[PDB]
Amino acid sequence: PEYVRVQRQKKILSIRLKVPPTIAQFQYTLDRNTAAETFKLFNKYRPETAAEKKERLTKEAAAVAEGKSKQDASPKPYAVKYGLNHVVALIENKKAKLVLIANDVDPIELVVFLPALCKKMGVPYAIVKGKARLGTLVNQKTSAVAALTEVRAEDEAALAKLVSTIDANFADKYDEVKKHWGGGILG
Amino acid sequence: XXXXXXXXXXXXXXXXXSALRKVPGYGESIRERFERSLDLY
Amino acid sequence: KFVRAESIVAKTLATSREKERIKRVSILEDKKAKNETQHIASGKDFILKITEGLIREKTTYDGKPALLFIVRVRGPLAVNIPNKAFKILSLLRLVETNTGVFVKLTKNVYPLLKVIAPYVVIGKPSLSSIRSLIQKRGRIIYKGENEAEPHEIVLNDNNIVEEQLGDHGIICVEDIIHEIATMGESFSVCNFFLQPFKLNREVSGFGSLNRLRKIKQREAESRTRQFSNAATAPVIEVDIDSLLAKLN
Amino acid sequence: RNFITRSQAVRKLQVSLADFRRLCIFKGIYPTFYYAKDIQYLMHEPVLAKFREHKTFARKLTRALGRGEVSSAKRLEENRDSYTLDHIIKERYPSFPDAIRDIDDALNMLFLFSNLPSTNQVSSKIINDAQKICNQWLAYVAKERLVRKVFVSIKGVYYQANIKGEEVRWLVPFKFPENIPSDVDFRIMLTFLEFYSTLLHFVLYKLYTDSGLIYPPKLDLKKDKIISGLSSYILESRKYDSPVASLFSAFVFYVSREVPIDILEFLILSCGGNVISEAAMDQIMSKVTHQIVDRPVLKNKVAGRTYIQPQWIFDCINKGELVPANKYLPGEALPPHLSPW
Repeated sequence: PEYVRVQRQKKILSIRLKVPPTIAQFQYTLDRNTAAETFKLFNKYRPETAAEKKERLTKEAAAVAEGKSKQDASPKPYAVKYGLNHVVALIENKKAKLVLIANDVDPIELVVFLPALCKKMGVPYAIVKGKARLGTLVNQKTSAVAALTEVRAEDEAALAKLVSTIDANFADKYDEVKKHWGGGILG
Repeated sequence: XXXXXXXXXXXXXXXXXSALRKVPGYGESIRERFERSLDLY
Repeated sequence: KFVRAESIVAKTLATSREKERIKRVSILEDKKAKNETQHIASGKDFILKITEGLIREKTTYDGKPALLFIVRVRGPLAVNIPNKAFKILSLLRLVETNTGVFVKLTKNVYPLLKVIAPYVVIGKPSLSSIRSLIQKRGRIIYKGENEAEPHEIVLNDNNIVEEQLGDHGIICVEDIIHEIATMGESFSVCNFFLQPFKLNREVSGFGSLNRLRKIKQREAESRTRQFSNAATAPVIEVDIDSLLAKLN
Repeated sequence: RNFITRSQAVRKLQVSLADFRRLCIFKGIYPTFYYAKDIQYLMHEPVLAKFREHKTFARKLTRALGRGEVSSAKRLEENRDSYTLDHIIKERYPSFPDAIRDIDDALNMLFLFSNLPSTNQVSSKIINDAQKICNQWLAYVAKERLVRKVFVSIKGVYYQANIKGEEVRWLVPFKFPENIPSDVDFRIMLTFLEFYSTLLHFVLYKLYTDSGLIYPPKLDLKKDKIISGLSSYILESRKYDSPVASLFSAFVFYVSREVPIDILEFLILSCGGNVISEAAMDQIMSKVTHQIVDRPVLKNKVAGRTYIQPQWIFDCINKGELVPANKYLPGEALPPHLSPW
């Protein structure tokens, strides 16, 4: 076929040529156990689905329909944040405690400023592998970004050690090789 | 028992009925059901 | 294989918890049996009964020989099973899980129930349930015509039964059901005779639909089974008439 | 054009082949050489559509599991349609005596599955529904008390019932743990099972409403805890044909713990007499006249109580009439019974 031929010829012409160092920061990404614990963290903070939302809405609406106005109390919803402009919006306050960044986006240029932007804003970013795995934890097909701001007190101590873990595993390991021109070796 | 299973089963169908006390527990019956189902299909 | 770094820690912590509760059970039951109740929690024992948040009623223990049917549960999450409980499950033949057995309950029997509590499930059985178990399951290890003889045979021949049970005069496996329910003359003859039990797993599992069943059953088992680790743990009893509707 | 290859038909229908095997057995579509017009009839069927919908449903279940979203999978499983079997049962058997004619094979499988122990491939719920429907079927017979024929065999217990036309030849194998055969495939017998289950289900509906009583039969739970039988069910409200119905009228039995309780219980219920077994008693004897027992040495040896080996009941109902019990007295030998066939 043609499309199989092109998708195999793709990633050959990339690595054969010199990639700029603002790329290939991607795939210098998080290792196995740390990404695993990051997913264990963010599955604790799944956002509400449309079905669960509408279900709670029907519950409270049937409550008010009886009326049976039970109380007026709810702390806040805490969830991951996943809209890209919303993720950037949570930076430049700053509010992002952790950011996950997908390596694979076909318009890469949507994403390329985010490591430098969280670098200058001091936000603990981490480059995650695969936007589908982001979409799974956020009930989308893909997400390509994952910001997290608000955390319960049960999880806040896990958050800080995860931040220190990432800054040890990502910011220390890959920082100098981030500056280097990747690829260029023929296929 | 020397015959084929289609010939073995009907030939081993009748056996020495002793008394109330023992009934050997029906190995053949499930195979008979499956064979009848194969006859329908 | 490279196993992992985490499982080796979790097993150690879980074995620590289990050895601690087992030592608590052993010390408390030694002080009860030696009758040196000076500074302990309680003197007399208790029994939980979960029926249908669901209603959980407690009784004091009655020092009366009660027919129980035990059902081996898969133990807790990452636990190496300790050799004290391994000894008891070895005696009661409860390894190779999904495996119950009928047992006699006395006050000498009762202390081990507090020990092996995180690995089995208990309750009051009914005659129809005992009947169904024996008429549908059960194999006897048997010395046969000409065998190498690790040889097991399903329950068909009542004359094989009255052969090896003619000294007690026990015929006709219906009467074995009747005397397991009765325990008037001899239960333990039937108990050593019926020596293996096997129960199927309730959910086939691997496949799209049955994983839902597995998750819902793990949630149900989390609701039902309770792990006190107090050494004054009330003995949890469940409807085996409900349970064998699932497993048989 | 008369013969169609199974691959051709299964790709024209766009169904999986195992489900095509379901549908052929399910509608009674018979031959890898199949009638074109029968496949044309099969070409539009909502159960086929719901099968394909179940395939897509399981695919959505797989993506629900692979995304890990448990609650949406719960919503999918709860909000799920079930294909029923019932319409092609009615348009397959419009005339109810044709269902009475073809209930005969339908009983036999369901009785065998009611005997069968719980496995992985056959669910207990399957066996629970089987034993429930089979106990219902037996409990209906003991209402009118109308069979006539009895057969004792190494292969089964063949009873044919004289009900609303033909005598119906159902068999129950004895309640023994059976070694499972690895040779068989359940995937066919489960389809036969479900088809016969739904068919016999609606036939039990017409037989319970036609007999004028409630189609769900209530049971006392503690009566079921005594014995899981037809006698567990109580049968509500909203003569007997001579002689076999109300044979042994006003007659009190004492079946032992030694005897097989089940088929003798059902025969006494076909007689209308009472059942007293000591096996039921130890769960926890004024009018008892007769012991059904098969033992060499009888202990209490009451001269008032009649001691009988059970073939008397097997021979009296095959004759419809009373016979002397000197042969049936233990330990006298018995006539080699050859049933009326």
